[PDB]
Amino acid sequence: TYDVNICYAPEDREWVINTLVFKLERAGIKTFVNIRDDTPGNFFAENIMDAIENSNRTIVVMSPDFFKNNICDKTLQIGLSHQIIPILYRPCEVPYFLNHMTYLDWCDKDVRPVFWRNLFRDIRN
Repeated sequence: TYDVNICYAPEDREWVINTLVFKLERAGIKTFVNIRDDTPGNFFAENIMDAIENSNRTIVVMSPDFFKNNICDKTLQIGLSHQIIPILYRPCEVPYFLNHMTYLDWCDKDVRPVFWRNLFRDIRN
Protein backbone atom coordinates (compact mmCIF):
# COMPACT_ATOMS: atom_id res chain seq x y z
CA THR A 1 0.00 0.00 0.00
CA TYR A 2 0.90 3.67 -0.43
CA ASP A 3 1.12 6.42 2.19
CA VAL A 4 0.18 9.09 -0.36
CA ASN A 5 -1.13 9.58 -3.85
CA ILE A 6 -0.11 12.54 -6.03
CA CYS A 7 -2.60 14.37 -8.21
CA TYR A 8 -0.93 16.75 -10.62
CA ALA A 9 -0.94 18.17 -14.13
CA PRO A 10 1.61 16.73 -16.63
CA GLU A 11 3.03 20.20 -17.20
CA ASP A 12 4.29 20.15 -13.62
CA ARG A 13 5.74 16.65 -13.78
CA GLU A 14 9.39 17.80 -13.60
CA TRP A 15 8.99 19.32 -10.15
CA VAL A 16 6.57 16.63 -8.95
CA ILE A 17 8.90 13.73 -9.67
CA ASN A 18 12.32 15.26 -9.09
CA THR A 19 11.45 17.38 -6.07
CA LEU A 20 8.20 16.32 -4.38
CA VAL A 21 8.37 12.55 -4.89
CA PHE A 22 12.10 12.67 -4.36
CA LYS A 23 11.83 14.36 -0.97
CA LEU A 24 8.91 12.17 0.12
CA GLU A 25 10.71 8.96 -0.74
CA ARG A 26 13.85 10.17 1.00
CA ALA A 27 11.62 10.65 4.02
CA GLY A 28 10.53 7.00 3.74
CA ILE A 29 7.05 7.99 2.55
CA LYS A 30 5.56 5.57 0.02
CA THR A 31 4.28 7.49 -2.94
CA PHE A 32 1.93 6.73 -5.78
CA VAL A 33 2.82 8.50 -9.01
CA ASN A 34 0.86 7.62 -12.13
CA ILE A 35 3.72 7.29 -14.66
CA ARG A 36 5.30 4.58 -12.52
CA ASP A 37 2.59 2.94 -10.48
CA ASP A 38 -0.40 2.97 -12.83
CA THR A 39 -1.49 -0.34 -14.24
CA PRO A 40 -1.36 -0.44 -18.06
CA GLY A 41 -4.49 -1.72 -19.76
CA ASN A 42 -6.67 -0.66 -16.86
CA PHE A 43 -9.02 2.27 -17.40
CA PHE A 44 -8.00 5.69 -16.12
CA ALA A 45 -10.77 5.79 -13.54
CA GLU A 46 -9.72 2.40 -12.27
CA ASN A 47 -6.12 3.47 -11.66
CA ILE A 48 -7.21 6.73 -10.08
CA MET A 49 -9.56 5.03 -7.65
CA ASP A 50 -7.01 2.33 -6.90
CA ALA A 51 -4.51 5.04 -5.97
CA ILE A 52 -6.89 6.96 -3.72
CA GLU A 53 -8.42 3.95 -2.01
CA ASN A 54 -4.98 2.37 -1.47
CA SER A 55 -3.71 5.69 -0.09
CA ASN A 56 -4.00 7.36 3.28
CA ARG A 57 -3.86 10.85 1.78
CA THR A 58 -4.01 12.53 -1.61
CA ILE A 59 -1.58 15.36 -2.47
CA VAL A 60 -2.98 17.89 -4.98
CA VAL A 61 -0.43 20.01 -6.84
CA MET A 62 -2.26 23.22 -7.63
CA SER A 63 -1.34 25.36 -10.59
CA PRO A 64 -3.14 27.00 -13.51
CA ASP A 65 -2.73 23.85 -15.62
CA PHE A 66 -4.12 21.66 -12.87
CA PHE A 67 -7.38 23.57 -12.98
CA LYS A 68 -7.69 23.15 -16.74
CA ASN A 69 -7.05 19.42 -16.58
CA ASN A 70 -10.13 17.22 -16.67
CA ILE A 71 -8.60 14.14 -15.10
CA CYS A 72 -7.12 16.20 -12.27
CA ASP A 73 -10.51 17.77 -11.45
CA LYS A 74 -12.33 14.42 -11.29
CA THR A 75 -9.73 13.01 -8.90
CA LEU A 76 -10.02 15.97 -6.55
CA GLN A 77 -13.79 15.59 -6.16
CA ILE A 78 -13.32 12.04 -4.96
CA GLY A 79 -10.38 13.08 -2.78
CA LEU A 80 -12.65 15.53 -0.94
CA SER A 81 -14.50 12.53 0.51
CA HIS A 82 -11.21 11.52 2.15
CA GLN A 83 -8.22 13.68 3.09
CA ILE A 84 -6.25 15.87 0.74
CA ILE A 85 -3.12 17.91 1.11
CA PRO A 86 -3.23 20.89 -1.23
CA ILE A 87 0.06 22.33 -2.35
CA LEU A 88 0.22 25.67 -4.08
CA TYR A 89 3.00 24.97 -6.55
CA ARG A 90 2.28 27.91 -8.85
CA PRO A 91 0.06 30.93 -8.25
CA CYS A 92 -3.35 30.54 -9.79
CA GLU A 93 -7.02 31.20 -9.42
CA VAL A 94 -8.03 28.68 -6.82
CA PRO A 95 -11.62 27.48 -7.35
CA TYR A 96 -14.17 28.18 -4.63
CA PHE A 97 -14.13 24.61 -3.40
CA LEU A 98 -10.39 24.61 -2.53
CA ASN A 99 -10.66 28.28 -1.68
CA HIS A 100 -11.53 27.57 1.91
CA MET A 101 -9.04 24.80 2.42
CA THR A 102 -5.72 25.48 4.09
CA TYR A 103 -2.83 24.78 1.73
CA LEU A 104 0.94 24.62 1.65
CA ASP A 105 2.35 27.64 -0.19
CA TRP A 106 5.55 26.55 -1.88
CA CYS A 107 5.84 29.97 -3.54
CA ASP A 108 6.05 31.49 -0.06
CA LYS A 109 9.81 31.44 0.61
CA ASP A 110 9.27 32.76 4.09
CA VAL A 111 7.21 29.64 4.80
CA ARG A 112 9.61 27.29 3.03
CA PRO A 113 11.46 26.27 6.22
CA VAL A 114 8.34 24.56 7.49
CA PHE A 115 6.97 23.33 4.18
CA TRP A 116 8.43 19.82 4.25
CA ARG A 117 8.13 19.48 8.00
CA ASN A 118 4.37 20.23 7.81
CA LEU A 119 3.78 18.01 4.81
CA PHE A 120 5.57 15.06 6.34
CA ARG A 121 4.08 15.66 9.78
CA ASP A 122 0.58 15.68 8.34
CA ILE A 123 1.05 12.47 6.43
CA ARG A 124 2.45 10.65 9.49
CA ASN A 125 0.17 12.41 12.03
